[PDB]
Amino acid sequence: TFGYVHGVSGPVVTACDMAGAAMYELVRVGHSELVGEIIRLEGDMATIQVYEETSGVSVGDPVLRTGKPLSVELGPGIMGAIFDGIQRPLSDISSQTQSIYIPRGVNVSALSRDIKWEFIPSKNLRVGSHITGGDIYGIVNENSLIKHKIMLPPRSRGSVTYIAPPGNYDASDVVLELEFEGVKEKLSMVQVWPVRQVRPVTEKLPANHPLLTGQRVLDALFPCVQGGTTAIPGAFGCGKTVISQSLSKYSNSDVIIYVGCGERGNEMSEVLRDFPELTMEVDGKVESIMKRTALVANTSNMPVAAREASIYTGITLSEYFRDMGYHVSMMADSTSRWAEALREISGRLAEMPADSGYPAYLGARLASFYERAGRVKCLGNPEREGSVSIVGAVSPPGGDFSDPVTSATLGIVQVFWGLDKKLAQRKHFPSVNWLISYSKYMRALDEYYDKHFTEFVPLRTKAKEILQEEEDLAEIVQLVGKASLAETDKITLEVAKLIKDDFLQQNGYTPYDRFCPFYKTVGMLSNMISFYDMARRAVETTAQSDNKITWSIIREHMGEILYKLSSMKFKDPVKDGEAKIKADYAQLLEDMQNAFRSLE
Amino acid sequence: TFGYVHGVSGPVVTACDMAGAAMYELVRVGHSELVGEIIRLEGDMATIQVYEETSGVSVGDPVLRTGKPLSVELGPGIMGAIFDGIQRPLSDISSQTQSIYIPRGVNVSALSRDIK
Amino acid sequence: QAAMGSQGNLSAEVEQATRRQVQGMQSSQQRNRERVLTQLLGMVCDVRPQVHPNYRI
Amino acid sequence: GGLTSEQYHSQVVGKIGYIARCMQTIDPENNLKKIREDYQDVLIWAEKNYRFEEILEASKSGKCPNDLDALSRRSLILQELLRLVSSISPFKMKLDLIESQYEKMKQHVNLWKSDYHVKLNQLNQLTDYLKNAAPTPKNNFLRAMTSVLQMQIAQYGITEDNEGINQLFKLGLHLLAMANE
Amino acid sequence: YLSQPRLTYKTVSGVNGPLVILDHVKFPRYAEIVHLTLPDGTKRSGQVLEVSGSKAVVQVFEGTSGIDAKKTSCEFTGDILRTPVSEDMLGRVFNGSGKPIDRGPVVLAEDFLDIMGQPINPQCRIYPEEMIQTGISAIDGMNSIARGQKIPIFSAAGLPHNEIAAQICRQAGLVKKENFAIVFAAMGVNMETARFFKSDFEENGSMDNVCLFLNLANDPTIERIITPRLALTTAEFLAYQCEKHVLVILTDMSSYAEALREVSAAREEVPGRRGFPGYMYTDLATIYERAGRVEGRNGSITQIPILTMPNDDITHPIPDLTGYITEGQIYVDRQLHNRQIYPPINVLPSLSRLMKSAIGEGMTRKDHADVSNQLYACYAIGKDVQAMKAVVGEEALTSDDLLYLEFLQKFEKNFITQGPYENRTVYETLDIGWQLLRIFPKEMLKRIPQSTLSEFYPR
Amino acid sequence: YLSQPRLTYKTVSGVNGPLVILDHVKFPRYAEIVHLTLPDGTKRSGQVLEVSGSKAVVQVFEGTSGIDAKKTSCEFTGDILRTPVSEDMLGRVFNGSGKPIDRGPVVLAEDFLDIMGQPINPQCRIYPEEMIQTGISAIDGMNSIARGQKIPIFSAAGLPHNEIAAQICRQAGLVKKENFAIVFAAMGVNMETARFFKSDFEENGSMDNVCLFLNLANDPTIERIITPRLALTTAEFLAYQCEKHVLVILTDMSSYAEALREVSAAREEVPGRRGFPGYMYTDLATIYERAGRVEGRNGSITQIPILTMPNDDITHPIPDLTGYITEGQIYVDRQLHNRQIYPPINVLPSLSRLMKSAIGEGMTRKDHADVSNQLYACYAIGKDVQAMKAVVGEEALTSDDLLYLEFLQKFEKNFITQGPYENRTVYETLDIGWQLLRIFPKEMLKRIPQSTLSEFYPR
Amino acid sequence: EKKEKQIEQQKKIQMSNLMNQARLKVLRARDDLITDLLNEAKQRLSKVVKDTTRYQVLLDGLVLQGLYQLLEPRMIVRCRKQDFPLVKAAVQKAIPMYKIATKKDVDVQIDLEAYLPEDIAGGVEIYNGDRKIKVSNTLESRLDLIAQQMMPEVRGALFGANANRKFLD
Repeated sequence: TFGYVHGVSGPVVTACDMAGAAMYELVRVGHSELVGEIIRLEGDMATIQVYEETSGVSVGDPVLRTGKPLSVELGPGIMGAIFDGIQRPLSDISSQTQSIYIPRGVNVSALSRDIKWEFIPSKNLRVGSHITGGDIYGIVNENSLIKHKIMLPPRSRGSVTYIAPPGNYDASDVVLELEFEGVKEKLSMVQVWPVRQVRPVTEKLPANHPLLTGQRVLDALFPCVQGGTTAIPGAFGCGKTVISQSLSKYSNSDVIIYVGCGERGNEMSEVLRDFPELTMEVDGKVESIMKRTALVANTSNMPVAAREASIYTGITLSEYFRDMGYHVSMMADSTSRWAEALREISGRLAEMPADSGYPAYLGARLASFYERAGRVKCLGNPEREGSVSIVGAVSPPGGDFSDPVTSATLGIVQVFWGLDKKLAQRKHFPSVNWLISYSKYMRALDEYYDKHFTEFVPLRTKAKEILQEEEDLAEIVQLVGKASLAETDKITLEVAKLIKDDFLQQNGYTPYDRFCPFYKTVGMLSNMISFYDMARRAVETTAQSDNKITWSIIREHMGEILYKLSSMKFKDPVKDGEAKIKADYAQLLEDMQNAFRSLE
Repeated sequence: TFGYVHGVSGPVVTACDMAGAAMYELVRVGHSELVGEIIRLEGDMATIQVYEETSGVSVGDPVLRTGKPLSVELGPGIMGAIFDGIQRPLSDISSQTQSIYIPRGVNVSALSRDIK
Repeated sequence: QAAMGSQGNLSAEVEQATRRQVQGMQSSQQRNRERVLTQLLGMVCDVRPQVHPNYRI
Repeated sequence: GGLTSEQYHSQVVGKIGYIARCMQTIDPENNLKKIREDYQDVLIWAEKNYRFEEILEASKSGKCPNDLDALSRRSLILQELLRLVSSISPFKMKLDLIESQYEKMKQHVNLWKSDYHVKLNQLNQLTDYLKNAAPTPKNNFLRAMTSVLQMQIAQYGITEDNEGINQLFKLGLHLLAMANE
Repeated sequence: YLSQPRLTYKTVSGVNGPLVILDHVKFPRYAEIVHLTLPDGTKRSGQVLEVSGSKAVVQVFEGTSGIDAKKTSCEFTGDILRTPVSEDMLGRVFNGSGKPIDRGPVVLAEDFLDIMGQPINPQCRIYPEEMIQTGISAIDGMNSIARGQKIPIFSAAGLPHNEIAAQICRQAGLVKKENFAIVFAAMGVNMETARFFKSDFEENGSMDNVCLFLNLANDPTIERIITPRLALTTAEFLAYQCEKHVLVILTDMSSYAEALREVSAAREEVPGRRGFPGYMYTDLATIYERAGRVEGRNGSITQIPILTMPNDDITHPIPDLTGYITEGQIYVDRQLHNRQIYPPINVLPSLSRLMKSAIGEGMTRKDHADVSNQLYACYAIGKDVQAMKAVVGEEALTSDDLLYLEFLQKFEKNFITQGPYENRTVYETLDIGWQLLRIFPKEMLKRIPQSTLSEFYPR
Repeated sequence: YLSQPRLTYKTVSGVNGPLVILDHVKFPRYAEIVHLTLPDGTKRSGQVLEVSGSKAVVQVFEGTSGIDAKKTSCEFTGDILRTPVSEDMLGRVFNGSGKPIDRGPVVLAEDFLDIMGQPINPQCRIYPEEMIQTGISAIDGMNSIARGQKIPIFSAAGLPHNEIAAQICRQAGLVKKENFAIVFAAMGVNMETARFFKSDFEENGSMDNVCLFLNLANDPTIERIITPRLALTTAEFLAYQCEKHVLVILTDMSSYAEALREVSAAREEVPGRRGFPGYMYTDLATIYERAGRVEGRNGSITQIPILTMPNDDITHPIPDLTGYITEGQIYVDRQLHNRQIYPPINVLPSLSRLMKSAIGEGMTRKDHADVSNQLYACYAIGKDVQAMKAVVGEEALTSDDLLYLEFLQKFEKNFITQGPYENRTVYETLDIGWQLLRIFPKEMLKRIPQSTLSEFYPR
Repeated sequence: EKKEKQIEQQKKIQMSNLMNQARLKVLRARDDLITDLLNEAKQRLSKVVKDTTRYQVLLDGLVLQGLYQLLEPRMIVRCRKQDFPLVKAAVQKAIPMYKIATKKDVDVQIDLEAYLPEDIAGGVEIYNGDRKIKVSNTLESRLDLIAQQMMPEVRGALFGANANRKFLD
């Protein structure tokens, strides 16, 4: 039952008399009972990463053994809650202790057992029916947005013997009863799942539907998909947290988990201040997105070993809401912090390091974490389809992507939104570096683009060609000057500047560009690309004439049109309706065509 | 006369009871007598660099001791010969085993004794 | 509409092929079942205890 | 199969049970002869009572249908048909129409991509909102339009190209999305 | 309270670097404090970094020189390092280890607060939305500080970072158009800097309201590890228990990170980049994250760490990790100090994450964000023009590039450059920003929306 | 055969990452196999990495999570890892460890083969000289593959090495002046890639002649140490005993090398470059060197590993050692991929060492060697001229330089660029190369003998 | 035309799927026949256990083989309660032979307090003194250890040799 602490060296602790304690079993270290997890097991001594500050633990302290791995209580009462790394609710801790701190070893439950939830059993289930893991035996009206489908746990099966009538039940109440091989199992609304084991799915379908962000450079040039893995490597101040928070605020994902892994503490309070006031319209009724956001916060100064627990708990909650049939999205605010936690634990263990001190298994950890992301055909009988998108920000030390963490993460992920400190400095936000960033879903998505936003595929192709041409011209211009440029090359440069300043960069903290619908994005790109096409036509059809049209003549003639193309961004999707915005973009296209015809 | 295999780790065997063994002396490790060369000594335990795949060697296997260093036979028959790294005649191994494989611990005299 | 007969035909064809094979294998098994079992059981019942060769003294 | 073998076979028997439940719910009378004939090899294990362990052993030995791809596709067809017949609850369909819809679904390449599935999703948005909504003018109007739509689907089916149903879908969805005030 | 007689062990086993490896300790406690009487009566302190059975590795703060094996005696205090804290600490001078060096009495504690503090429950941490009017234009107009921010001054050896920090201290105040209690903690600083800051807070009448922790270059290296924690523990007592508004300054976090590197190298822990420990992010987070407001408590803690970028390289681990941890960085530029601009702040790499809500309508003015963004953009383009003119020369520049060069010149002259005793209100700074943006036609101010241009541009 | 009962030990002395150290083991055998019944009944397996007296270090394949001392029962098989091989392993999907995941039955062993293989006598290993027409012009025309060769595809994170490999698999066949059996060892590949390959082999209807060993990214990370050896054992069976022509595709030798590094770091061996084991050269050699042909047998093994070069660094130990071992490399280039050129194969850093004997008169065509040499030389000079243009502008370029840049553009556009489903025969590749060499006057085509210029150039 | 080509490729993929089902089904039938053969062997061993005399001669060897595989000074033989007299006789006859062959002293006890399940076909499981090392010599264990090795022979005998396997080397 009890081990005894034999040594302390940081987050790592060694315990006597731990005869048969399994690897990654969960233990309580100290009289305050700090939680911890066994990671090496030598002789009869276990080595434990303690998920709470061990300062004050002494040799001889008890190490109570709980025969269960690090697991989370999955059930109603998650949505809108903020959890610490090991799923203790920070709001419950604040209410209970009436203090502004997280006492070491506080044992408050992960889900409240006092709140009465409305339960409406699945109408078809009856005593005697056969039921299997993932089957939905009821629904909880948790809040307006999330109809919380109660499911049998994976690895639970048998014949029903009692299905609770519809009514109000607390999370500790027995809601279902089944029996298999004659052994009888009572199931409440809450299940417990080990965070290190993948929640099973019947199948993992291809990812084929875009995860619309509010950001133009993301939605258009480098799409991500529901069920897709993404990374956002960028030096400090490149705006990766802002990209993650905008993707959390405005996206087409039914549920969002923000896993606050080892980043600034004030940002979780930023989320808790913003999200309640941000609302989305459902059934013509405005609802706060906090009802569909959940937060896991392990800020930088809270115990290091708990960053790994934070990551795993976030992905497990996301997998739960994926099993419900939701299109969950998980934002790992920094996986480099989790990698540093692994490095520190490895150092305390005296393991041989991989590059830059990281453990040899860092790549495997990152791979097994990112691999839980695909769109899936969920378990159980009611055929359901969900997703767990992953957006893992990376904080490469020194702002270089040769960092081992970013190198591995780019070997694993399928979308890479590399950010540039030199754009962040100029305030070219979002700081996505459009030359190195990429998205390997641009083919899987064309099936959707070519029937919802038909023109967008050629628009994007030409936009990327324009930007690459301007990149090629940059070196020549820097070393030779603008004097040598051809007339079409001037137009390439200037329309590329137009796209950079007025299509790619998007100030996320303003009413007009906090959210940029895809219709607005494709319309904007259509206007700019159409200007590019007409400008090149005008220059090419008169370059052989004596009355040559030149970029200077276009610039002087079309100051109003260029400024209108630059002011397209300011359109406000909610103050100005979709109809007004599309009408205005079409009107600008008409103006551009009129002026070109009147110029040539 | 002989020692015993006390441990194994890739090509690096370790043999106990190698009291009087000499550095770089040749040893036959295992029941298939994989050639090996003593590269280190510690007390009466000698560490052996094994010249053949050790997968399958087990603790307690005899380690026979030959009092000569890694040596090459020199005489008639070298010209036109194709040798392994340690003077094993590949063509003669093939002609003897009638197979396309080198048997582990195959021991065929480097220079044929049957040619007049 | 005419080509759906392609599956309609080849499903039955491949089922027939599988049936022929699953009869051939069964026939061979019935021809050799007993004489394999006698060898297997004799080899089980033949124990022949031995010590590990590396044993000393 | 990406599942453990035990989990796979428990899923197989779960699917068999779910097919039985969906059939018993959509056709409590046993009138859908063609559908029941098609689903005989899975329905037998419920129309004849068995224990969960018996059906699991039979799945492991291969006596039951034990291919989750086939079972999932068949269960999805039956699930969508049940969803249709249930969302049309007050306006029960004709048996001939039900069987025609079932055949149309069966022949579809991938139901989750299906226009049929999208139409059912829209009808379910309407029905699920009205299951809770209070009697404000918007909700009374949605109740009326949704009842008309359910009646029209009860006569024409969602696998068809009925422009009346299409326009009513569009207009009712717009009424739903439009702000309450 | 501990009522038991503490044990004094003369059982030193080994001594190695800053570590005394005691043996036969009875129920050792990790992070416990030990008081070491050396052979000659000199007393030192140490923190138990590791316990293993009956062993205890005591990292001695003052260093292990002179430590005997059979003669050193180590009494175990039985408790983690606790600092006595009372409001009387305001107007005192303590050394790196919290011992008074002003010939006043040792602190008569109001409480004994753990030096390590505790993390504020992120659910009950309140977001900083109140702007400090530092008076510096380069900060207020473009890197506005919020009361509760961790916004270090990134600088280099020989630069004016001391002068900038002192100016921020003397003229910091809310934009309401209450005094800050200051907790200052210098690590490895020279006597010149210690005298500078002390004489500054005395030249002002502030010293009655200032607490100084001093760990000069000649003072022990390992004690710089606890000096920040003493200062921040006092700041937390004042802010979260006495409800003061506290401004905490931590001088030479570089001389802190080097002490951390020394300890980690002696422990032979896994190194990060350029030798620093692998957990430097976590440790600097434990320091910095002790800032910001709290729910239900009127106090706050505003940190302004000062760190010397080595070789002026912002990618060096100290500035890099401090940038990741903190809510910004005010960048002090040698290329401006050489031109004798004060404050030599380089807004372009400067940043302030909490500006986005510290500015706007209501607090300060509604053109603040637009002016800041457009000044950043115009400054960046001016730097680009300066870069290209060195290649192509003046004769090949267009009139727009000449506009950008004029903007850059007048911007460094009027906006950045400022008197060391000059307190520009946010409104004066924004009016200067507009006087500079008026150099350009409306169409080239592409950041500012027309609703703001047509209202503020013409004047 | 082994009659003696197996020994089961509840004697686990330690668990450390992927390892499980046992003690009191009776006469342990190196490389022995162990079956571990965990406390809950879950059965894993491991391979003894070393033995010391009574000790035995069992590297567990399925990971050590959940294992415990005092209750995990390790059953020693008494024999090294022998895999069951059968010809009907074709048309199956196995996981990394050779267990079915297609819901078919376990392999009914036609034989048992040690997965470490058996070294083929070099005297009787026939030299491959039959060109495989991969259909990709960038390979056939300049880096041709002989049937029996090892030729990795060096690539990097984000490139279409999977697409290139699949195209080779579905287009490869001998030049027509015989069909292949694919053995595909996926290691560390994400579900997207595994499904892509499986779906491609189903789409092209080839599945009856394909055998997949899928160790996905989420599968245990030590299992990929044996996955490639299992694949090569099956390929050797099919080739050197069933007389088939086997093409082996190893998907990520970088993932396999990281499995090696994980085992090495757990064992705490002396580490080599970049943390990899010192013996990585030999351990990659035992994987790559199982290609080729042998006397008497008509079957052969073609081998096409795929390498994700970290940071695109070819000097990284994985690609460096794999280049030392294998007979060439096909180098997929991020720059060409970015410029949207498929296949991105960069012909400068890629070579096939057996091309010289695979090509020529009576095999492909008389002009093949000359055309390949001249295309390579012209491309390299064009790259140098392009680098000049980027530095000193196009006005300094002579007519020769402009011809070289025209050739470079049209070479990447017409010869390298290729449809993924387009299989250019060797002759069409050669003519598409002649059309490009025609850009130059004969006097500049130095590497082509006059006797072939006069024959092929004028057409 | 692209629609028609895609339909032809759908025929390709669907026929590939059908052929894969056929192949895996015939393979599964073959494996089921193998399992039936092994179950028949299990039943036959359960019958051999009934003949006490031959069961005694078999137990003598099983027990002595366990003793040789362990080579401990103290060992504990676990058997079915039904077999206890026979196992006692086997141990009593094994001890002299063990001493003579191994020259080691030995103390062999029978685990009267903990028997094997009665479902077991037969045999004995011998533990070292502290029960941390086991050698299993139940008839099921022998049957499996032998059959998994003999599968190539069983395959060749039941289902004939492979024509394509031109070499055995």
